[PDB]
Amino acid sequence: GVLRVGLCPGLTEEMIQLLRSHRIKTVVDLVSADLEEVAQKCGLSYKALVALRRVLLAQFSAFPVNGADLYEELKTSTAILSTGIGSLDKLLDAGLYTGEVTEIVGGPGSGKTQVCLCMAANVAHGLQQNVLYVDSNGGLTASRLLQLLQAKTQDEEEQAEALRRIQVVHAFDIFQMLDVLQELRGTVAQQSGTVKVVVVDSVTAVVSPLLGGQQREGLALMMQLARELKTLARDLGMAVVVTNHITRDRDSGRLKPALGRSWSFVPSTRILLDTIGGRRMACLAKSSRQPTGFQEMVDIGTW
Amino acid sequence: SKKLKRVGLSQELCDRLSRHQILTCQDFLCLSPLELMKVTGLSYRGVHELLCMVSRACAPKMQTAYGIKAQRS
Amino acid sequence: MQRDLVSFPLSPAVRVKLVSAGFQTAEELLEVKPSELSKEVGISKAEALETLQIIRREKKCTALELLEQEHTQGFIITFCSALDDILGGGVPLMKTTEICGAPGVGKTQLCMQLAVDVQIPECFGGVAGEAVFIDTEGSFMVDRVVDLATACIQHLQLIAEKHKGEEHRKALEDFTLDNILSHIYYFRCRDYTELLAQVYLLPDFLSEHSKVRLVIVDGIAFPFRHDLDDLSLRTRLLNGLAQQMISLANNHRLAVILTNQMTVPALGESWGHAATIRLIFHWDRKQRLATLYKSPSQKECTVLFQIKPQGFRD
Amino acid sequence: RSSLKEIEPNLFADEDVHGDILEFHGPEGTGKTEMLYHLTARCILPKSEGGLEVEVLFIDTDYHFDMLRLVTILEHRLSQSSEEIIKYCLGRFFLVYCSSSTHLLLTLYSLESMFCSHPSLCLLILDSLSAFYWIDRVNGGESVNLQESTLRKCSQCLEKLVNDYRLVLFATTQTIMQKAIDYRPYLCKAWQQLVKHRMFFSKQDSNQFSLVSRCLKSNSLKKHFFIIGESGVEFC
Ligand SMILES: Nc1ncnc2c1ncn2[C@@H]1O[C@H](COP(=O)(O)OP(=O)(O)NP(=O)(O)O)[C@@H](O)[C@H]1O
Ligand SMILES: Nc1ncnc2c1ncn2[C@@H]1O[C@H](COP(=O)(O)OP(=O)(O)NP(=O)(O)O)[C@@H](O)[C@H]1O
Ligand SMILES: Nc1ncnc2c1ncn2[C@@H]1O[C@H](COP(=O)(O)OP(=O)(O)O)[C@@H](O)[C@H]1O
Ligand SMILES: [Mg+2]
Ligand SMILES: [Mg+2]
Repeated sequence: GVLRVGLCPGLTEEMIQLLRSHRIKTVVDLVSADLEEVAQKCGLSYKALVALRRVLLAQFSAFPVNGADLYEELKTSTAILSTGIGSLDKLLDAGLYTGEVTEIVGGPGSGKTQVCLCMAANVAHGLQQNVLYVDSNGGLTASRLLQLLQAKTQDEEEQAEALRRIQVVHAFDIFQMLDVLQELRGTVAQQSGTVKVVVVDSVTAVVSPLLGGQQREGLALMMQLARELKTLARDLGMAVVVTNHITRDRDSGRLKPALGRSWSFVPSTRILLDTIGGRRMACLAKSSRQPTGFQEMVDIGTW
Repeated sequence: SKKLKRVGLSQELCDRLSRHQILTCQDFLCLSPLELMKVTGLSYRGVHELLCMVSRACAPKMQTAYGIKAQRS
Repeated sequence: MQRDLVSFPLSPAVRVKLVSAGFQTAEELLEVKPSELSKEVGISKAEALETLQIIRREKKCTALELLEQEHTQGFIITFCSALDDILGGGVPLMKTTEICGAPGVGKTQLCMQLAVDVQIPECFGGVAGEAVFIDTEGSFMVDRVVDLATACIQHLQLIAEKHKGEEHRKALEDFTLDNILSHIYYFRCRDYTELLAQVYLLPDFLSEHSKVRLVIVDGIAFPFRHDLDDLSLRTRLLNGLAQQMISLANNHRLAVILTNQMTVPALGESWGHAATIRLIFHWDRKQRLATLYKSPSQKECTVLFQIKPQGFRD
Repeated sequence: RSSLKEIEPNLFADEDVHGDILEFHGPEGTGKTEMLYHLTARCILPKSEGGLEVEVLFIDTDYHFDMLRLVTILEHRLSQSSEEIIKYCLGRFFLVYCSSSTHLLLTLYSLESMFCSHPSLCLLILDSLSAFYWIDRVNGGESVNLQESTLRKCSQCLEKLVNDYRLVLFATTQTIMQKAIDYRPYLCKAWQQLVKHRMFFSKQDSNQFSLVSRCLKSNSLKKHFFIIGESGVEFC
């Protein structure tokens, strides 16, 4: 960011003005610029800048993680969270994956919210893990969540306890949704069981109004929302699940995910839901571990 | 219908709109709040203040159904 | 945690100036004073004051709490038992309901019936709220609502003595025709711009009128299917209007009724995702059928309803 | 170091070492990351198996690296799969997460310390350079210099990193904008000058992928067909 006191120990405000005087205002400005020239120009000690460069790099630059360390860590950290639909967990290779943004693309009434609730209901009860359902279309209905939990468990209290773990937060504009994810990300950083599943229903609901016209700010907000989802998923190790609308291609005339081509690179795993009343087809439109094209029947009434 | 000069917007704001071929309430409203943040400058909840201000000049007058029955008598 | 300045609803002119000055996260600007922010970024004092205000400003109700909210905030009954059963009890609050159908099927009759049904007192199972009628096709007939209101009063007074209790009859001391009509807010939107303008002024309108428990947009098809040939613009306006309606219903705790015209429902494919609840009113051998095309709480099903002079009944 | 044709003979049929920067382009699901895993596999697998046994740095700016997928590819390519061997093979793999262009830029400067201590680190992955394009473009306003200011500084740092330690940069970019071989360049001209072989990934509609590679020095186009199975990438 901007060179200021408290950004690094030993960084006095007196020299910060001196660095500004040579058009060095940012962290990348100080690191990139030749410090030997600045040390002579500003009168600042060269050993100080070299020490100042190292501490700034050690604070703002990500550090490489060895694959062996990451493999052992992800072995006991990543969790395959069952969606409660045995005919879909087979498609997802035993279910959802933490650390990935899973997208559930489909048309209206294709079961996108319904499968998301089952993911929320199963994680809330079966795995006893809290869920943050960020609904933008108003899809979540607490009666349906109770109805899903009633089928799984007949205990009066366990249904309420599972519902207690599902945190429903309503965000209908992009900035509200960005605020919720950032507020959640701060909550996880400051920590009682934390949030393990984040369900966004739907991303296309808030991003589609942004898209349109010569402005590219909608794409930036989309990618910033995409960045927030992936920071929640990969950094915080929670199974982020998002919901997307379906659209027909202008040229090829085939079903593709909405929010343009830029959003198509966002999710690690994508599930396509299309009607073949409750039977649906779940086609793995995008996967990082399984072939794309496999489709399995998914019935809503079995859940 | 109504121009944006008579809505209540400032000369600086109207001129910034006039550079982008926006002169009526219809053109202003058709643009999404996000794309107005660059055409009109300003920020979200500041454009919405305009979006509420431009709407306040081209929105229907509330009529209580008792008044409609009363005016029909 | 560092929050990118793009994620904030800042002015794009200001955000570029902030980035060009090196500020790229929210936490950088928090320590900066407003006037000193202007010196270091070049933005005006008002913009700097608004920029810091936006960053500093930026509920989490559990599903159990929302279950009690949905139970306490009752569904808006449609005066038809079959239709209410396949909707959980009626039109759900904090949600958007779409009434799709061919012309002449009774989309506006349901809306005008729902306007009276909102004003049913809480002690009678209603929400005891008020109705906002954003009419577009000009189908809002006051005389028909009077018949709907009077018939609703007669039905409520028939249930007001089978229980042999005056405790309910206290609630029916204000349900007179005077209050029913005086609580129906009618907005005759002619063009889509006027309709879109009223949607923006609705959050401010409902802040003043907290009693409003129903917003009726009858219909969202006519303004956007007349005097608008740009389909690319239409799908942007409807998608933008979709978030305005659902946010309005959830924040103000009311129900939004949208009526389409069958073309499958019109207004494009992306409009199917707009409304959480979709009801398709069609015809079958001169008998009206109500099909639940899309709902996250009820399975797809069809129920029989008849539009009698008494109102929207089974 | 090792020749490019010594890394993957199929793509680099001709003789084409010591500072080559290559670009992967194409839509989603077209095998860009899966090709990196094959490139990662042939570098981090032992010389006994058939790999080059050299270290690989992955800059996952897109937050899409699936470690279990790489383990799945690595164990299939190993004749004798074991927890010890998969550990040693991944011991030569390094992963860095960059959440923003400035974070990526500051990371690249900090990488100078690692390469001076990791001589065997030969292959560099930057999937994907197009992750922060829209964030940087809007933050830059209408001035093209401001939009590409952070990316250009990364590219100059990349060129310094590649040409100092004889690296091979397999930076990948996404086809995020429509057609003008569907390729519409959108990154800074500083990055464009560094690309020597840009390879376009396309998906045939099921499991067969086509890869068109062009050497910008000679402008020679050759089409490669590969299938993505459980073992990774196999060329047809
Ligand atoms: N309790 C239930 N039992 C059986 N089927 C149900 C139930 N609730 C909903 N459904 C089915 O679920 C369908 C809609 O599911 P839903 O998940 O809302 O689709 P969707 O893709 O999310 N629509 P959208 O809100 O635009 O995303 C309905 O049409 C019903 O067929
Ligand atoms: N085990 C597997 N067996 C067969 N095919 C697979 C397997 N794992 C992945 N695939 C396929 O390999 C394709 C390539 O994936 P991937 O390399 O992530 O695409 P991509 O170009 O990187 N899209 P992006 O993430 O935006 O870069 C996927 O789309 C799958 O269809
Ligand atoms: N008083 C009444 N008696 C009998 N039928 C009525 C009465 N009022 C309305 N209807 C029926 O209800 C339908 C109203 O449809 P409506 O939704 O209001 O118009 P549109 O479908 O064009 O929007 C009409 O087709 C009419 O047959
Ligand atoms: Mg939904
Ligand atoms: Mg990839």
